[PDB]
Amino acid sequence: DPMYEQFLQRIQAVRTATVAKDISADILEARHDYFGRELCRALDIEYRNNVLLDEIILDVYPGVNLMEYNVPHVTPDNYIWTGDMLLILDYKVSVGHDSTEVTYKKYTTLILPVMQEIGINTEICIIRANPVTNQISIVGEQFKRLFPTIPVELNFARFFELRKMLLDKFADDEEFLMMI
Repeated sequence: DPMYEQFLQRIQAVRTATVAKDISADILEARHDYFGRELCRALDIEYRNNVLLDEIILDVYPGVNLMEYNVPHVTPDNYIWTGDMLLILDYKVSVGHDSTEVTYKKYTTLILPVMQEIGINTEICIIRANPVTNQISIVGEQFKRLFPTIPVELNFARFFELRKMLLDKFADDEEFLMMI
């Protein structure tokens, strides 16, 4: 309820289409964060949210001569270091594939080349929950191996209820429905 009650209070207060756009964005990010926490709790994985690639590299290889490499400033949601391979983790909560595809191709281009230079075996993994049906889909062959079953009990209804009050409130608003 704490996170829930804060959004409710903002919705209760909000008068304008523009500020409502911010509430909607914050709710979608809170829903992302909720899935991430549950995923990591149901896999005994340490929950992190956004960790710079430099800090990943130094964590898995403290002795790297980091100043030699040009490390892109990307902040994947999480990672798993199996002592053999680095699985970069990104959480998605979407009904469709497209957000996954954008982040998959972005991380392929920006992460994997410097991880190959440094010589660290890495795989881009993206885990996505459908927020209507609760079904999980996984991109990343090796991730599917270590975790062939993910037993989470997801419940996104509260997020839907908050965003529904908002959309019902500003249902006749060009400035809001535009900032979709």
